[PDB]
Amino acid sequence: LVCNPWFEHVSMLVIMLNCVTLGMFRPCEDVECGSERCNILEAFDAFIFAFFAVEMVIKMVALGLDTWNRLDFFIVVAGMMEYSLDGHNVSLSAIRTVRVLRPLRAINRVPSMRILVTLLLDTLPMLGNVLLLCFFVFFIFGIVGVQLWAGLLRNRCFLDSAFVRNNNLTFLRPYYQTEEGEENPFICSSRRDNGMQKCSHIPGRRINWNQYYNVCRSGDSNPHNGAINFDNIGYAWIAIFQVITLEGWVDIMYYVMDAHSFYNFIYFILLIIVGSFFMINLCLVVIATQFSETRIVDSKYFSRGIMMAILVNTLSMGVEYHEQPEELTNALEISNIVFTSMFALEMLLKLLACGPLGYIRNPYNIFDGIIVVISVWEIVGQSVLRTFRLLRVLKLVRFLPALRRQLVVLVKTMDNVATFCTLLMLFIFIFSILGMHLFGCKFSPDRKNFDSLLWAIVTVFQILTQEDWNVVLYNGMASTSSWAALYFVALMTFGNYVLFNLLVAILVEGFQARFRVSCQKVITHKMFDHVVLVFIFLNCVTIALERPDIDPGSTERVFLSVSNYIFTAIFVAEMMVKVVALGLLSGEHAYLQSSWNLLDGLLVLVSLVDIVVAMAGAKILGVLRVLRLLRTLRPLRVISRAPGLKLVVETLISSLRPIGNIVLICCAFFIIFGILGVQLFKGKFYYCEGPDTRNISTKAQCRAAHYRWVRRKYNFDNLGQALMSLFVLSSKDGWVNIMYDGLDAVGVDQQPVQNHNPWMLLYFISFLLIVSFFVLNMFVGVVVENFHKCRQHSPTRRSIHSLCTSHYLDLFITFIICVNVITMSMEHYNQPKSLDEALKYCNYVFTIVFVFEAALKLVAFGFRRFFKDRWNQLDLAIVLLSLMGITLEEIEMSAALPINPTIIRIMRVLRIARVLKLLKMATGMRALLDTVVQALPQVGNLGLLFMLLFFIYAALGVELFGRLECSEDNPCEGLSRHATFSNFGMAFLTLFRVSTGDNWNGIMKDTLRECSREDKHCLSYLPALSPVYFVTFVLVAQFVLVNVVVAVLMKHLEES
Ligand SMILES: CCCCCCCCCCCCCCC(=O)OC[C@H](COP(=O)(O)OCCN)OC(=O)CCCCCCCCCCCCCC
Ligand SMILES: CC(C)CCC[C@@H](C)[C@H]1CC[C@H]2[C@@H]3CC=C4C[C@@H](OC(=O)CCC(=O)O)CC[C@]4(C)[C@H]3CC[C@]12C
Ligand SMILES: CC(C)CCC[C@@H](C)[C@H]1CC[C@H]2[C@@H]3CC=C4C[C@@H](OC(=O)CCC(=O)O)CC[C@]4(C)[C@H]3CC[C@]12C
Ligand SMILES: CC(C)CCC[C@@H](C)[C@H]1CC[C@H]2[C@@H]3CC=C4C[C@@H](OC(=O)CCC(=O)O)CC[C@]4(C)[C@H]3CC[C@]12C
Ligand SMILES: CC(C)CCC[C@@H](C)[C@H]1CC[C@H]2[C@@H]3CC=C4C[C@@H](OC(=O)CCC(=O)O)CC[C@]4(C)[C@H]3CC[C@]12C
Ligand SMILES: CC1(C)C[C@@H](CN2CCC(F)(CNC(=O)c3cc(Cl)cc(Cl)c3)CC2)CCO1
Ligand SMILES: [Ca+2]
Repeated sequence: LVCNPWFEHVSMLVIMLNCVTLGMFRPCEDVECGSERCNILEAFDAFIFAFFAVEMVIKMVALGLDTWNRLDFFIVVAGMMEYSLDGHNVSLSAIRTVRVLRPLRAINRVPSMRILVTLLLDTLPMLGNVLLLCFFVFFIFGIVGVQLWAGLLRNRCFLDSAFVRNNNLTFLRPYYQTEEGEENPFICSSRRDNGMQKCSHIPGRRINWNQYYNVCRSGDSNPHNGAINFDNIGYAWIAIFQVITLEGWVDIMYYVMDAHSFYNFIYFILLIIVGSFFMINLCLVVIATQFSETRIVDSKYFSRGIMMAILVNTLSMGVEYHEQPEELTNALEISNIVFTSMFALEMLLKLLACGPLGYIRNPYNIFDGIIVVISVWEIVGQSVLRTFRLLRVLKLVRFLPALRRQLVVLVKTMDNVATFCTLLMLFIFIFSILGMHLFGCKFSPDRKNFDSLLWAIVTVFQILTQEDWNVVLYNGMASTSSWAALYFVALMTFGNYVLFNLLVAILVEGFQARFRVSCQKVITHKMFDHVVLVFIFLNCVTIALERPDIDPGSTERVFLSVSNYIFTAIFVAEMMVKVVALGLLSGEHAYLQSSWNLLDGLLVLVSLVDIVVAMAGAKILGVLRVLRLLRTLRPLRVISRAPGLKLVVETLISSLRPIGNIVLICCAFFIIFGILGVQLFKGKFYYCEGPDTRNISTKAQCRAAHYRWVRRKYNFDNLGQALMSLFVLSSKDGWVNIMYDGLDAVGVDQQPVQNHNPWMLLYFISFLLIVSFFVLNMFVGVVVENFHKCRQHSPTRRSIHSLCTSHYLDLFITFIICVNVITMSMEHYNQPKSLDEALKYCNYVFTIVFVFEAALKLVAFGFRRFFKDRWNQLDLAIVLLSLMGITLEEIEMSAALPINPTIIRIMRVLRIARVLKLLKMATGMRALLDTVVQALPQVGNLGLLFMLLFFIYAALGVELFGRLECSEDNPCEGLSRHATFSNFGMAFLTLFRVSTGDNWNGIMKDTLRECSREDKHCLSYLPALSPVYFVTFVLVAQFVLVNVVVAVLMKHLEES
């Protein structure tokens, strides 16, 4: 019975059968239970429970009263409750949700999965230190947010009560709401605040009703059907968690910038650094560390000739585009006819030399033979085989030993990744059917729905890639309850911050296992570099003051122009003195013998050319524009003057060498999938734009209805457009909307139809999985190489003294603060007056208790001894600080009111410093933080290079996208009043959003759209420079952040 191993196979067979039974559930066709298909299924479910209820009885009898056995018991008891409770209509369907745990039974049956899970479960206990840091981040930022912005997102511009009453009119809506309704609320700034958006910024009517919306008072709903708000700690954590995932964090920021103050970007800039970057990556570091702790034919010319033939044929395949001329199509087919014949000629020649048996011996020779038959088949069969022509690129593996070796390493990586992938599909499947039960037919139908297994699996994969996962959250919260946020918190936590970081650990562990003399003296002078470095810094200020809105006749413009001449002359002399002392190139130690000196040569050379063009009253405007762009690279001279920056830059360029092959393989997949996308999707990315297009089906009907026939910004018309779209897909920002366009594509001059071809999910989901795999071997490649580099390198006082030294006092304080932590989370918007008094009294008790602690501490140790320890100093600061906060509160109560209310609010917010006491107790957390501190010298310079990169691009963006405008005639999708390149200050903030990758594809869209005919000073080739601007910044920015993570990882490993 139980001894025989085949019994387990029988149990496994039933398990797989139970999984398919769950996957056939239809959310809102089986709830009625009136169909015959449901009737057979429920019987089929009942039969399966009988087996498992039977089996558990046999096993219990055989073995009597193993964690997995306990889980199996829990499923039986829970389902028995569901089964036995039948006949009671009170929450019968709700009890039906526990059956989603049945597939977990498969973990124990598969030995490989059981081992991996067991290893995973033994790594969790050491993640508590990271969890405590998560509590500090959420709790500190969760109360500061509530204290500042509690109830400020309800604000709306209302009509005056006297106005409506006296004039006896009630046709107007009570408060301004744009015609989209509550989906895009207009949040105003209260009179006592200084938010950016005021009720006087309301656009006029388009005699005027809008001008009478001139009262900003609290409304009756928060943004997104109440989902986004800070009215209490519960709703503040939903907002903070969404910011940590870097999805829609700007939208939350803009809401409080419009209502409270522009300087709220400080709150979100710190959160994205402390929480989104360091906290969410310290999880990766801890897991990875802990896992490690647990005759003519053979001629060279012939091979080169064949290699060239394949390469040229591949290039030809990528020259197709929409509206292709007929002659070009004919030429390509003739080219295909020739190339396949050439391979056929090679196919025959090799057969003769080695014979039929000899040719079969070579494995690559077998693959080539498979290609010739299909190539000839296509001609003789004269379109599905056309898509198979892309396989010819695989022939190049024969002649690339470096890539051939690399591909072998990646292929062998699948043996270790196979077990994990099986664990990810089970994880997704359980959450897919769980979602169906909760959000079944409740999303009234949105494309991101849980109405069926196919579209429930896709919506769970989309959430885990963090693309519009908040849009689903709002629908989930509104439909069922605000507590539905727990579904997304668990799905995003166990999936991205546990399972994904386990995959990286699997890979890492697998791999791991006379005048000239004067010049010579002046340049060699110690302070020469620092003197020059000061001039460069002053030159950065001049660059950062440039902006489009500078009036040419103003004094600022002349000042900027004059300084440019001064700095140009200064740096010419500095270059001139160096060359005289060292010589241009003739000498061995000549000036141009080092790249850094060469870099300064070009920067000086372009400056001289700029002067000449400026000297020239001629048609040279185009040249002046290019020069203005290259004059933003001047800050690059800082690297050679700072030894710390020079070393790190040379280190990053070194890290690119080990992963060079993977990059080349990654760039080869972009072209392969880019060419494939063009063939499938060229010319099909057009749609009819208008208020109502349910009738439109073709281009002509769109013109007849006086609507506009437009094209998607990200399409696959040609390999140029296909590569730009694939990069956006790979970045996982806006990747869903490109998928929707592919599914809806119908044909040339045809209106797309929703979910026309669901089979295209394979093209897009496959790309996002393959690319994520490569970009995971780049991170591992950097880590492994770094590890290689690192290895090679009085009686009344005595009782008081006993108490203070005793741990009793410390643990008592930890209890009081934990109570204070609870009390501080009691506050919410519009709390009852009784609560205000109760919380005020609770503050009194804490104040005196802390005061006694300081008094006892002073007596036990003495004034000089007590002040020595830094912890005691921290106590004194808060106790002194706490007294100041309470003192002002009582004066505010008192008749005198000289205290500005901002002071009282700031004091209340700053009283959260009491939580810092607990940091003393958490020895484990402190040691984790010490790891980052030990890594600061390496991470400090990488932060300097991050800011230098920001400065160059922030100043460059202003030059490029400075004059782009947003208007109802030319609407913008990513830019707004908050995200603009108008000046250096705003371009700096916009680039921070781009680095986080929040709707950065929307910003690029706004630069690709054609300018208005009437508008002037519009750069004709801007759509060509924009993709280069955003691609290079995204890749350069992400490479630096990866190295910061590797730097901390190494310090952790070498400390344990
Ligand atoms: C340490 C934190 C780390 C994880 C944080 C991740 C995000 C957690 C979000 C989960 C909680 C979701 C509930 C949010 C909430 O407050 O709303 C519930 C309720 C409103 O929903 P009704 O459908 O009842 O609407 C009633 C309309 N009149 O809000 C309330 O009115 C009070 C709910 C309790 C307040 C929150 C206290 C507990 C803390 C949050 C719970 C999650 C803990 C996360 C570990
Ligand atoms: C460690 C902490 C998180 C646990 C203990 C804190 C709770 C006891 C606090 C946190 C937030 C408080 C809530 C914040 C807001 C509200 C809504 C308020 O008004 C409503 O019920 C209307 C809600 C709506 O309209 O959305 C009633 C009190 C209540 C439930 C508060 C009751 C006390 C709560 C649950
Ligand atoms: C990268 C390797 C593997 C293959 C080489 C790719 C090229 C064949 C691609 C890259 C850029 C592509 C071009 C990008 C843009 C255009 C413009 C497009 O429209 C026009 O010619 C504009 C006409 C006008 O403006 O009046 C026609 C296709 C073409 C030439 C594309 C043809 C195919 C090109 C040359
Ligand atoms: C180390 C480097 C980066 C130098 C330090 C940065 C400064 C040069 C930046 C940061 C803040 C910037 C300022 C932020 C805000 C404004 C207002 C803004 O004014 C307008 O565009 C006009 C407004 C109006 O007319 O109402 C743009 C210029 C200015 C002074 C910016 C000029 C450049 C400043 C001083
Ligand atoms: C291989 C992976 C890592 C991506 C690398 C970056 C690409 C996404 C970039 C590099 C060059 C870019 C192309 C450079 C120039 C053009 C021409 C541009 O068309 C025009 O010039 C029309 C505007 C005009 O009239 O000036 C359309 C975008 C495109 C194909 C760009 C698309 C995005 C490209 C392929
Ligand atoms: C390795 C890197 C370059 C990426 C960084 C990972 N980092 C945090 C988790 C994150 F990947 C979210 N996870 C997904 O998006 C995801 C995507 C796929 Cl295809 C499947 C699934 Cl299950 C999840 C976002 C970025 C970690 C250190 O640096
Ligand atoms: Ca996004």
